[PDB]
Amino acid sequence: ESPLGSDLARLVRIWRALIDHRLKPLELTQTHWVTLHNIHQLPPDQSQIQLAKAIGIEQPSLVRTLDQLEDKGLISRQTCASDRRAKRIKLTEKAEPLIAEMEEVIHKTRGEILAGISSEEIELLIKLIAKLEHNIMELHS
Amino acid sequence: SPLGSDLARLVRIWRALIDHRLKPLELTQTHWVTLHNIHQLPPDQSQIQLAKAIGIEQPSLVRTLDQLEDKGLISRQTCASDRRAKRIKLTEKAEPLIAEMEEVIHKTRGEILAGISSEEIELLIKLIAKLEHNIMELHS
DNA sequence: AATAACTTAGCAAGCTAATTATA
DNA sequence: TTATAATTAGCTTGCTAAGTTAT
Repeated sequence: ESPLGSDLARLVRIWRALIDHRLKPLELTQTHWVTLHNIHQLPPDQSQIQLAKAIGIEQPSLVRTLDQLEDKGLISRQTCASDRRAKRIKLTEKAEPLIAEMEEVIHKTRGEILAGISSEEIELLIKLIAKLEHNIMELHS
Repeated sequence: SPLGSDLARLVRIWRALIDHRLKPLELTQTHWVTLHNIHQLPPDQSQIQLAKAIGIEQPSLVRTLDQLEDKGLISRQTCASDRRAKRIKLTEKAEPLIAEMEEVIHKTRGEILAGISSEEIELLIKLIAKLEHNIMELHS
């Protein structure tokens, strides 16, 4: 038969290794990219919880990442006036310079990774991924 | 489309699931993958061989073996030809857990792949191998 | 002297449970 | 009271770099 579960596992692992590598010259990690990509793509002034839910990671995972970005002056936490419990995640000015460059390395690489795949074979793949994630999300209950 | 993170998230929950469906066997997905692989290779593998098979660095495999060894599920015997290496062999206590195990798996693999033409599968499996391919090249 | 197999130590980034402060 | 956002503390299992023994 076919070890598809571990084969995906291994795919993601090396895919990470690659992105991690193509970013090292920017002092960045895949894990940073994913968080930044997501801020720069949501209605500004998100709460962390919102952002977390967007990215698909529990809030603690997101905490560590924000902490790191904050110590590189790439993000800002400001307490939510309406809900003094929450925080507004906003990008800094120092951020847009790293983003342009970044989304390129990515873009560049996304192409290099998807070499030889009909945009249909892609959209299909993308369908199945969402479907698999679907079935699993159900057996959770 | 955020395909890189979407795969990331897929694997993560898929792991969570298998991890769960095994907890009653005291096992982890990570254990399954190592055991599945021994019970599928010419007996008397070196760890390095086994590692290369599984697709993990040798240290990763060290920790896992250590755990299986403290559950008496595997054996390390030093290679006579190369006193540097070790022969990984399953114990007798092992076959009982394996049958049960490969079932939970089998059972679940079916439940996970609900509604996918065996072609859509084989295709998926093609693309996976292809993506892994392109990446493995940009490594050089 | 160099390389190799396994081990060790410690980092990375997910996660769950538990704390703290505010609604 | 009770529940909710952000955090902290600690597990897991991958990694890489450095150590040990044997080739």
